[PDB]
Formats: sequence, C-alpha cells, structure tokens
Amino acid sequence: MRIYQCHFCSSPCYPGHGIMFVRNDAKEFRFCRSKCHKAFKQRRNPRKLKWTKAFRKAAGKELAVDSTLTFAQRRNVPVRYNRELVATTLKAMARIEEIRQKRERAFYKNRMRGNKEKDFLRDKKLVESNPELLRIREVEIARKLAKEQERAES
Amino acid sequence: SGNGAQGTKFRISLGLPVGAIMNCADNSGARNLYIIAVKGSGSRLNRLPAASLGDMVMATVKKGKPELRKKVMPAIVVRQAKSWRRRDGVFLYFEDNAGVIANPKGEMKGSAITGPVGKECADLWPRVASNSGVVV
Amino acid sequence: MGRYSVKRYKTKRRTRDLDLIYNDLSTKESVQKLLNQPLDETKPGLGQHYCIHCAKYMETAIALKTHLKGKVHKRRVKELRGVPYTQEVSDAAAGYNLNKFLNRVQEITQSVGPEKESNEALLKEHLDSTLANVKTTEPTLPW
Amino acid sequence: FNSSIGRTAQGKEFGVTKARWPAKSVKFVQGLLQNAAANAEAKGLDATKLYVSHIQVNQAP
Amino acid sequence: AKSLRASSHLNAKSVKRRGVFQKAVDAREQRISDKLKEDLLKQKLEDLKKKEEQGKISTSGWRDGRHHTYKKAKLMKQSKKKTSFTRF
Amino acid sequence: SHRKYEAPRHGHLGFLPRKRAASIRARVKAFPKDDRSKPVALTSFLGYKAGMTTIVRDLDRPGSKFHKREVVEAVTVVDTPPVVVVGVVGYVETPRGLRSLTTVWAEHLSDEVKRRFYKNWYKSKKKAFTKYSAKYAQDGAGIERELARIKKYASVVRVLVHTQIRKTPLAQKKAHLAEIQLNGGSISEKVDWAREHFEKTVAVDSVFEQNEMIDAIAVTKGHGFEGVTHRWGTKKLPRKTHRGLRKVACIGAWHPAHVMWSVARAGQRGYHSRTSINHKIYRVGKGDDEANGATSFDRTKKTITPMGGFVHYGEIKNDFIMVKGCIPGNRKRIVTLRKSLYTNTSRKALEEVSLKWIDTASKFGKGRFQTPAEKHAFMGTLKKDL
RNA sequence: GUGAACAGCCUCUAGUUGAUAGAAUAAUGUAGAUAAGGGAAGUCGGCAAAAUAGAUCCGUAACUUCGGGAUAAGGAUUGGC
RNA sequence: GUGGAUUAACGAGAUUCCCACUGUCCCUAUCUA
RNA sequence: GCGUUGGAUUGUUCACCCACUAAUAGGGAACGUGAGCUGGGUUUAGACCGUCGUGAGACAGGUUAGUUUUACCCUACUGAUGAAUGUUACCGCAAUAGUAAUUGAACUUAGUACGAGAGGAACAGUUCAUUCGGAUAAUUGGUUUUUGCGGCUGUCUGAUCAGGCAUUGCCGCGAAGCUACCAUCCGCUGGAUUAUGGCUGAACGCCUCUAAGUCAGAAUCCAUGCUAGAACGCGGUGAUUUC
Ligand SMILES: [Mg+2]
Ligand SMILES: [Mg+2]
Ligand SMILES: [Mg+2]
Ligand SMILES: [Mg+2]
Ligand SMILES: [Mg+2]
Ligand SMILES: [Mg+2]
Ligand SMILES: [Mg+2]
Ligand SMILES: [Mg+2]
Ligand SMILES: [Mg+2]
Ligand SMILES: [Mg+2]
Ligand SMILES: [Mg+2]
Ligand SMILES: [Mg+2]
Ligand SMILES: [Mg+2]
Ligand SMILES: [Mg+2]
Ligand SMILES: [Mg+2]
Ligand SMILES: [Mg+2]
Ligand SMILES: [Mg+2]
Ligand SMILES: [Mg+2]
Ligand SMILES: [Mg+2]
Ligand SMILES: [Mg+2]
Ligand SMILES: [Mg+2]
Ligand SMILES: [Mg+2]
Ligand SMILES: [Mg+2]
Ligand SMILES: [Mg+2]
Ligand SMILES: [Mg+2]
Ligand SMILES: [Mg+2]
Ligand SMILES: [Mg+2]
Ligand SMILES: [Mg+2]
Ligand SMILES: [Mg+2]
Ligand SMILES: [Mg+2]
Ligand SMILES: [Mg+2]
Ligand SMILES: [Mg+2]
Repeated sequence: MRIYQCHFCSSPCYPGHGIMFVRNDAKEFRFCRSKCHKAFKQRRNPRKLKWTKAFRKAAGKELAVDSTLTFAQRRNVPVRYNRELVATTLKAMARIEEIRQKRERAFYKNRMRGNKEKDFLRDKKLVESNPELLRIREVEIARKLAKEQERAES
Repeated sequence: SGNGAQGTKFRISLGLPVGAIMNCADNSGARNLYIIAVKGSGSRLNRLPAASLGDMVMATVKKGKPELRKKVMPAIVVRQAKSWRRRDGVFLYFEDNAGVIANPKGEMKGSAITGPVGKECADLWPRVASNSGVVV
Repeated sequence: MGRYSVKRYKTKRRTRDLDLIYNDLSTKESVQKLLNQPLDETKPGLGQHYCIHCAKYMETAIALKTHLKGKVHKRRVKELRGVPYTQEVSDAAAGYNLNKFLNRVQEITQSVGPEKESNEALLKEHLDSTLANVKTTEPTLPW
Repeated sequence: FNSSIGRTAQGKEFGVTKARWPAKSVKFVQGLLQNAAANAEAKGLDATKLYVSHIQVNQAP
Repeated sequence: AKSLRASSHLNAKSVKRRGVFQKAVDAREQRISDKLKEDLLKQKLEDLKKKEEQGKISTSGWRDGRHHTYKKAKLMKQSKKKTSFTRF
Repeated sequence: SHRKYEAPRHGHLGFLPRKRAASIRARVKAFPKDDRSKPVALTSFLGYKAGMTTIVRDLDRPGSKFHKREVVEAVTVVDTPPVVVVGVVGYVETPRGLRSLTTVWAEHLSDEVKRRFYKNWYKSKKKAFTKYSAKYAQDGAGIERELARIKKYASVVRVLVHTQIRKTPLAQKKAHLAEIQLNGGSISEKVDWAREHFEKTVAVDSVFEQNEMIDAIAVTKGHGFEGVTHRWGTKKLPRKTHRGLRKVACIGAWHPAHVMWSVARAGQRGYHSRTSINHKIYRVGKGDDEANGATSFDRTKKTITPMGGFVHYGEIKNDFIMVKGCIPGNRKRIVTLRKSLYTNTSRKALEEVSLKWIDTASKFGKGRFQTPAEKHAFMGTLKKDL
C-alpha cells in the first residue's frame, strides 16, 4: 500500500482514488482526479496552469530547494528489520515535518514584506485627492454627534 | 474448455464485442485481427459476445501477410483500452486493443511481443509470459 | 465533456507526446532513422515527408514545405524548448526524489540541451536545402 | 357530483376524501344568508337562536 | 450440476456443521455472555457510586389493565349481539 | 404457437406486491432457534445507517488468487448507541399460533418513549404511564403476579427496548421501540434477567463481535411512481413508435380474456422491506477510543468521521458497527441487525479480518486529504493565516 | 453593424406587450440534447442522426457528343497586435 | 424473321457495394421546455 | 425444478450453413399477439414489358408509385386513499395467496485407480466464473438550469467596470442528486416420496423386494426461510375530557 503523487497536479493519491494511464513504454501516469486527468487528455501545460505545485515552484511562490526536502527518496536497496531503527524513523518524521513547516512560513513572511507600505501609500494618495468628499464626512460625523446627544439628553 | 489457462480468471470489464478490429502485437506477420467469436461466453437473447483482457477469441486476419489471411485462428487479448479495476485499488486503461495469435493449446505462434502486456493475461497464460519483455 | 473535445481527444485518436518527441530530437542517429523511413501502405506519403516536431506525415513534399512555413509548426517548436516535464518534476514538486530531479536538470542543461539544439539546427538547414526546387505534382512510383 | 375530483386532507372533518372550495357559490349563498338575517332582524327575532331550517337549490333555464 | 437442495451436499454440510464451525460458535457465545455480565456490573457500580455520592404460590384470578378491565366490566356484549366463537 | 426464441422472465415473482411498506421500521419475521443450555443472549440490535467509506484489508484466504495480498473493499458504517430495556412480553403457543398474554413495563420510563406514544406532544398533559407508576408502591403485587404468570405460562420471552435518539445528530427527538427475543435457557431465568435489566442499557459489544456474519433488515429507498422499463427491466421499443416506447408491447392474448397477474405493469418503486443475509463485521468501534479510525499500519490519530462530516448525517461520537458491502435503505434510516439464523459452514464466515487502512477523506466533493492537518501541511500558509 | 449579400443575429425611427390564470415537478408523451468501450453486430431497408460545409493556395481519374465530367478525389492554412 | 442496338450530360426515378461517421444496436442512463 | 444463443442467406419462413455452447428438444394459447407497432397482402384509381383479343379490354405472368385517424366509459390488471365495530395510541400473531436460484470450470485426491501401451477418472476437503434476482452509490465512468466558476464570437449600454440579447448562443471544468456487469455487495436446510436397490416373508411343504410389515433413495412434493397481511380475522398494553 502506497501513497502516490498526481502526475499533472502533484496532489496525493490514496488507494481507490483516481485513474491510471499506461503508455506504450510502460510509463504509468496516475491522476489525482478527473480534472487533472482531463487536462492531461486535452494536452494543457501543467507549468502554465496556476493551481499546480509545478507552477508554484517554477514561479517562486513556494520554497523549492531545502535540506528538509532531501529526505524522502525511493529506497531501492532495503535494510533487514530493526525495531529501534523503525522507532527512530517514526520520531524523525515528525521532527522533520515541524522544521519544514517553520521554514515554509518563513518563506511566505519574507515574500509578503511590502504590503503595509504599499497600502499606506495608496491610502494617503486617495486621502490627498478629493477634499470635498471629506467635508461630507465632516458634516456627517457632526450630525451623528448632536442628534444622538440630544436623543441621549431625553 | 478453458484450455491452456492456468487456474481461474476473475471478472474484468469486457471491452470488445463481436465485430471489432484489434491490433496484432507479435511478429508472426499479421497487422490486425477481426473478432468473430469469443470462447466461453454465455447465452442470452439479443446480447453480443464480448471479450476482455486475457481471453481466447476466434479471429480472422484482414491486413498483413497474404498467407495468414482467409482463415480463422485462435487469439489472446493482451491490451484492452477500456478501463478495468485492479483489486489493489485503481482503475487503469491502455492506449489500444491488441492481441496475439495462438494455437488452441495456448502456445504462441510468434517469437516476441511488442509493447506492454497486462499482468492478468501474463499470469493466466504461461506461454504469453515467456514471450513478452514488458509486463505492464 | 461536451462534443468537441470528445471528438478530438478520444483514446483511439491520441497523438504522440512531447517528451517522446524530445527524445526523438536528441540523438542524431534517431533523426536519421526518422528521416529515412521505409515504404508503408498506411501512411499518407507512403511513409515519406514526415515532420519530427509535429509528428505527422504529409501527402506531398510541397505540403511539408507549406506546413514548415505555417504557424502551427511554430507553436509546436516553441513548445519543444526546455525541460520536458516528466514524472520527476511532479515528484520533486511534491518534495520527493528531489536530488534525482536536480541531477536531471543540470544534466539536461549541461549535455542533452545543446545536442538537441545542434541536431535541430542541422535538421532545419537540411530540410531547407532539400525542399527548395520541388515540383508540386508527385511521382507515384515508390521504387 | 364528484366524479374524478382530487383528494385533500380537509375532507377528514366530514368523513370524505374529495372536497373543494367553490368561490362563486360561496359568494351567492353568503348573499342569501345576509338577506335572511336582515329579514329576521326587521321582523324582530333573536339572531343568536336562528338556524337554517330549509334550503333548496333547483335548476334554472 | 448439483442444486441447493441436493441430498449428498446437505449431508456433507451437516458433518461440517457438527465440527469446527459449531466449536467456533460456542466460543464466540461464551465471550459475548462474559461481556454482557461485565456491562451490567459496571452499570450497577456506577449507580452505587451515585448512591454513595448522594446518600406463597402467587395464584391467579383476574388480571389488571385498561382494556382488560373494560372487557371484564362489559362481559355481555358478545352473547347479547349473538357472536363469539366457542359459545352460542 | 410457441415462442421460437426462449428468454428468462423479467423479474422475481416472490417479491410481490411491489407496494409501500407499512412502517419505516422493517419487522423481524424470524429469530434464531432457542437452545436452552446456552447462556442468556440478545439476538438482534437496532441502529442508524450513516454513509459508506473505503478500506484496505490484508487478505488471508488459502486457495484463492488473492492469498497474502492487499484488497480494496467498500464498507458501511452503522451508528449504534446503547439500547435501553423497558419491558417484557410473554407468548403462549396456541393451536392457532403464538399469542401474547402479559406485558410488564419498568417503573421509570423516559421522555423519548413518551414522545413515541404521543402524536401531538407539545399540547399534551403527558399523562402516560402515570397510573401504571403507582403499581410499584410498597407491595403493589400486580407486577409480581404478572411476572409469576409469565414464569408459569409463556413459552417465548421477548424484551422491549428503545433507542437513544438524542445521542445521534438527527432531529427526530422521538425514540424507536422494538421487541427482541431472548434465546438463553430457562424461562424463569429469562424473565429474571429481564427484571434485573429493567431501566438499564445494553451496548453492542454485549451482542456482537468482530468476524461475525449478521443479517440486515430495513426499508429501502423510495422512488415514487415508475414505468415498466425501470421498474421491471424490460427492453425499449425501437424509436418514434406510436404511443411511446418505454412500454410492454403485448400484455395479453385472446385467451384468457384478462390481463394476467405476471405481465409487468407500472407503479410504486422502492420503499419496500428487505432482509439481506451474511454480511461480515469488519470493526466494532467504541465512542471514546479517540483513534478508532486508525489501524496498526496507519499510526495517525483520527476517528472514522470523514473530513467535513458524513454527508446529510453529521459526526459519529458513539459506538459503531462497520460491515462489509451494501445495506438496504438510505442514510439516517433505522436498521435492524439480526444474528445468523443458521450455522454457516463457509470459510468466509470463519476468517479473521485485518484492516490495513480506513479512508477518511471528504465525500462531499472530491476529497484528497485525510486530515485537516494534512491539508494545511500540503497547502502551506494562506492570506488569512498571516 | 457584421457579412459577398434584401441570409441569419443585435440595434435607431415608428408600433406592440395581444393569446385563461395560480401551485407543484410522478409515470407516459411532444419538441430538443449529451453519453465510456465497440462501430451497422440493429432493421425489410444506414430510416433517423452524426460527420462535411465559408474563403486563400496546391492538386484532380475513367469516360466524352471535345462543349464537359469538376467544388471530381486529396492536401496546407485562417485570431490579435 | 433480316422502330432494333448502344450512348456523354442531366434526374426529390429504381437496385447493390466501399470509405468516413455515428445511441441503429450491445444497454441503457441523465438533463431542459 | 431449471435453461435452450449470436449471425448469414435466397420475396418471406422452415429446412440448410458459420460459430459459440452444458444444450442450441418438440409443441399449444383465434396456425397467441392484421383497429400494441411494423414490411407484405386484403385494397381500387397512374404507368411500362410479355402473351391473348378486330376492338373496348384481360392475365391470381413480370416490374414500379400508392389516405383509417378511439379510450375520458365498464371490467380485468398495476399501484394509492377510505366511513362504520366506545374513543385514541403503541407493540404483536399469522389464516390465506405468492416464492428462486442456475450451469461451467480450477486446486487437491493424482499422473493415482485402470492399462502392454496410448492414455486416464471419481467421493470427501477448497477456489472462481455464466445466466437470473434483490439491493446499493465509498470509488471509477456518464449526465448539469448549481445557469457554481472561467473564457469566445456578433451587437447594444460614450469607455473602464458591470451587464442585456442570441428559442438553455457557444466552449472548458464542475459539486449535489440520479445512475451503469460501464461500478460494488449478497442470494438457506428439514420431512415425505418416484424410478430403482434391499430385509423379513406367505400365496404355492421350493423359491420370491410384497400380499401383511419394513430399510434407503431424483434438480420432485410439503415445509424452513423470503414478500404481502383477512380494509367485516385475532391478541396484549398506555391514557381517558370539564362545562
Ligand atoms: Mg381526478
Ligand atoms: Mg383526469
Ligand atoms: Mg434426498
Ligand atoms: Mg419452445
Ligand atoms: Mg415466521
Ligand atoms: Mg460524494
Ligand atoms: Mg463591409
Ligand atoms: Mg443584413
Ligand atoms: Mg459512444
Ligand atoms: Mg447493416
Ligand atoms: Mg445485418
Ligand atoms: Mg438480425
Ligand atoms: Mg438520412
Ligand atoms: Mg463523378
Ligand atoms: Mg423509323
Ligand atoms: Mg453461445
Ligand atoms: Mg402481426
Ligand atoms: Mg393488435
Ligand atoms: Mg394498378
Ligand atoms: Mg411516391
Ligand atoms: Mg404458503
Ligand atoms: Mg427460477
Ligand atoms: Mg467434490
Ligand atoms: Mg438494478
Ligand atoms: Mg464525476
Ligand atoms: Mg458566469
Ligand atoms: Mg457581450
Ligand atoms: Mg447568455
Ligand atoms: Mg457525479
Ligand atoms: Mg452491475
Ligand atoms: Mg423414508
Ligand atoms: Mg388487518
């Protein structure tokens, strides 16, 4: 029993989910879902479709190369059996996932660094234009004060 | 009755009714095979006999060598192109319908099979497995 | 789907793949094997006049000449440019077999890339030399 | 006169399954009930003790 | 060939039923009954914990019940309405 | 003249008439035969159908082609909270059949069974069993006289149980009552067991266990009025034939000059009561395990509730039965689970199932993550998360 | 306006908004549609539907009353800037 | 007993095959008014 | 009890061929189903050829083209309500009627028994499939007025934006619902017998399965099980008014 990766769309494939196409070279393409599979059949580009991990890595929205990503390989030469080694692997998996999520959040917080300065600049330009729309606001606030206070006077 | 097949065959989706053209996948000299009957099929009013991957059929040769034509021969279906289910769970399909020429005892007439072979056919027929280099 | 994509992209109407054509365009011996085809009764130009990028057979040689001038061919040539998107890219995008994919990428930018480009250059000048003073009618004589 | 009429729940009060809501007939019968109430009031009777004792519908040309 | 109601098939199935299948049924029965006894015991201990938290022959002549006492008090409508199985 | 082309008949004539059922709760028409030396056991249970999922089991079946292999199978989950015992009924064998002669109830009934006895509960004065509750006062003796009568007469003993509908995510508020036959030994010990178990609950672990084959009795999903083509499975007439083609062409001959009872007309489809036998129990899960959706090949802390709830049902939060395959009726309907009516002599009823994986992705859509932590770890950080 | 076009489709001036209504969404219809794998195995009969289709360029057989057949057959294309 | 015998083009004329294409069919399902 | 096919072909059918198959048995029901539906006839009028007739015309000689068009009624059948037996509610019994599963392979027995050889079984123990049936929707596929999200052409709203119209404009994806051997699951065991094989034993001083009596034995019969529940068959149990 194995979890596979979607060929077109890079999502996990669990047992009983999706479809597989066997090409004439014994190359097997497993598909996440009918959306990823039909995009394959219509021959669309996965590096061009924006909702895929291939696009996100190639465009630099996600971190692509890291020491935490050098751990899951296809292991073709097996080791015998060792209860202690299995327990160490099961601990190291959780530690590795924790480190990887921390580094991914750090990558996002670095690439989203200018979204306070840009917002202040557009807000100050909008406020610096249209002065007489700010006098309607000044009249509206003073009308909200006096009408409520004489209603609170009652 | 079921001659040459080692063991039993479980249920697989049938893809090829009587009257279909499939490719010839060995080097015997034929190009395509026209399906005229299916060995070991049931009887029902109005229902066509249909073959699936790993079945012995009776076929004729339409394109290919001039010696092979105008005669009826047994064949075995090795690639299906209609999606069936593996019991370790995934649905899967090939690119084309294809079979090889055989005698009634299950032995093969050619010497090598081109392209992949379904593992259900290769597990059901031992002489198909000995003549194929790619099994799914 | 509806009707159009069902009519075009049906499994019995499938066309060849980009990474198979990329492996065809590498290895100059494979280019000579694809240019020097035998006679075939079921191909349009009796197996001759074949475009390697758009993996289709032409009727005449003047048809191949106008196809090479056209705009569909330029779309396929622009598609067959960089790293050809195998399953290794999907695996490494998921975070799996990443060192193997990195070896593959640096290998294709070191060795196989300029070889493919030099074969494509030689093939373009050879086809432009051959398809220059060709008549429009064809001798049906297949020799 | 109820051949091929629909069924409804509101017949359960009277023990039948087929019942309707004839609007025009209800308006006409209400007009005659109001006229009879006005006639008994002009004669000077107790309105709380009146009951419908005879009613008859007959065909016209 | 053989039907579901074939005698030789049913005899061979009878011998098989007397063996290891009946042994497995008996073992599963004993395990289920032990589970049921433990269930009742844990419930009665929970009720005892709630309680220690807070603080000759039985003869027969006539039943009780609403419709039964109604039919008893009636006792005549059948032989008055000329009906009632076993009596005229 | 003869037909000249034989064909089998369209449809089964032992499932007639194809009419609506008389209740939502399908009734049990047979119980396993009593063996007076075994201990006292209940022979059925009742629960609610809550959706399907997919598992992977490691198969051990000697002689098959899938011996020592992995196999994907569909399963059905039944939500089974405990049942609560409220009464006892005795039955006497008459030369016209069984006749019930005495019913005894418990001293403290509940609002759910009282809701079952009322049709307009919001207006009622809730007067039910108020005079019966006075029968347990100091001597009372009507209870003891009735139990002594069941001990003396009454060769068949059944227990009245009701469900715990407030422990489900349903809106019904109003419990179901049923009779369950006791098949232990000793009629006196049967009614002593019942009187000891008054006002108490029974779990499903005390009735069933894993690797057992059971039967399911339920009312199937309804479809309304249906034509003959889908109601019976007939062929279609060719195209543009006069007066339609989803029909049976000849419904009779000259003689007999009637339509016969076997000639496939239109009418009600679905909402029939059905009994299906030999369904294997794959998991008996507890409501407090906190990893009852996990295996020894999965090592993840998750329950059997899928990602987002069961569609049209909700969470589980109780004990559950996980059986192999399909079960009649739709989701959130009441199902009766019966023990096996005979000793099965197949190896399928004797194997020992080992689950390898249980699917818990979303069934409301195309789910491809099993846990929300797995979805968050695959997607990474979003715009609202920072 | 599009377009070869008094074709179809959308709009200005002018004119109309008439034709018993309300609520639901069973079966069977009438008028339309889509369908995996196969491709006439269906039927008296490819009935009906699908497929083709404008324009540019290349190319086009038997036969012939030499005028035709002929848009024979077959192929490469078509946006925006 | 030496109107008869051919005929390009044209035809809502009659008959038979091929390629393409398909819910005609295997074997039915679903949607709109 | 249960099954008995897919095609080809002469006007059509039988017969006859080609396969597959456990097998491709034979008949009846107005030669079942000419106002359930259809090709051809009954069934005319137009036209041509052959033969006959002086002629009008004829021919069941040949070839073409050719108008019947209920159901809303009663019953039958399929489903759906329902007054009345103090009222109202819940849990049950089962008279009667129906009934359902069917064929083929595979391992092992065993290369054994049997046989010069060539060849070559079966009972007990296990595993799959064909036809039929009842469900079901986790997954795969189909379907989309979710007009859910995106795009395309023409035109209109001054442009952007947001949209209208194009008889559901068109194209791609598409949940939910429905659905498919185009998907998945499930489909029992007691008694009495038939043909036969026997035991004891007369008729008939022998003998005999039969005469009295009796032991077994078919996919058979009746049950078990499964569906309905007599709306004029029944039981047990709860609560019984406030002017
Ligand atoms: Mg009506
Ligand atoms: Mg009507
Ligand atoms: Mg017997
Ligand atoms: Mg017959
Ligand atoms: Mg019974
Ligand atoms: Mg779903
Ligand atoms: Mg213009
Ligand atoms: Mg115009
Ligand atoms: Mg199709
Ligand atoms: Mg045909
Ligand atoms: Mg035909
Ligand atoms: Mg036919
Ligand atoms: Mg047509
Ligand atoms: Mg021509
Ligand atoms: Mg002349
Ligand atoms: Mg057959
Ligand atoms: Mg007829
Ligand atoms: Mg008729
Ligand atoms: Mg005539
Ligand atoms: Mg005509
Ligand atoms: Mg009966
Ligand atoms: Mg049957
Ligand atoms: Mg045996
Ligand atoms: Mg069905
Ligand atoms: Mg889908
Ligand atoms: Mg939109
Ligand atoms: Mg627009
Ligand atoms: Mg629109
Ligand atoms: Mg869907
Ligand atoms: Mg199916
Ligand atoms: Mg006997
Ligand atoms: Mg009744």
